Amino acid sequence: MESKRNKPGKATGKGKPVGDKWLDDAGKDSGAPIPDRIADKLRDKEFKSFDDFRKAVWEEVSKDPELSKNLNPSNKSSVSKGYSPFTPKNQQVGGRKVYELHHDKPISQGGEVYDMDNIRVTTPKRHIDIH
Amino acid sequence: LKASISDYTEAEFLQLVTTICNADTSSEEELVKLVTHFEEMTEHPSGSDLIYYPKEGDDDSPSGIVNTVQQWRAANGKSGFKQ
Ligand code: NI
Repeated sequence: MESKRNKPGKATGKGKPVGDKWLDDAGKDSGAPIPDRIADKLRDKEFKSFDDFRKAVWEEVSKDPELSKNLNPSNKSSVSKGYSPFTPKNQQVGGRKVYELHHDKPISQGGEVYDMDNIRVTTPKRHIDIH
Repeated sequence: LKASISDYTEAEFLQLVTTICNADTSSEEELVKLVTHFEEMTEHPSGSDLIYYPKEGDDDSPSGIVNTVQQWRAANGKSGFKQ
């Protein structure tokens, strides 16, 4: 009401195992899953808005060796502030140059905002093609 | 400050690149806007890959980035840094 994304909620869901190519998958299919390791850290926390949740996800990836190893130093500095990291140029579209959190079942169709099993990491090129 | 790379001295461009690399900004938007500006200034085909997805063996340190830009512009017939 204005936006369902700005209403507080708790993160739920398991996410899925991911490996060294995790962000590579954000550029294919329906995007890459939220890693099971991030979910374990955010599960049950209360967020005031989805933006807030999104900043938490990126701070968590910054502190995670597997997920963070290879993000170059300049992307590490960005996610350490809680910003979404930059995608490779070929996946950027216009002013959309960072990884985007997409809801597999749209929120406007009843999909859950903070259910991490409904959340996918996507590049701006794949988010628009997955639409 | 910033119309084209020729308005930048090499020191000042190194300042801009150091800020981007450290994400020394107040919001994601400001960072995005700096990286956009950088691309516009360099005119390099790789865009923001010079900062975030460098080539194998390329020095992606700030000075490293400025050298890469400096050498590409020179080699491509474009104007360089101010002075
Ligand atoms: Ni979406």
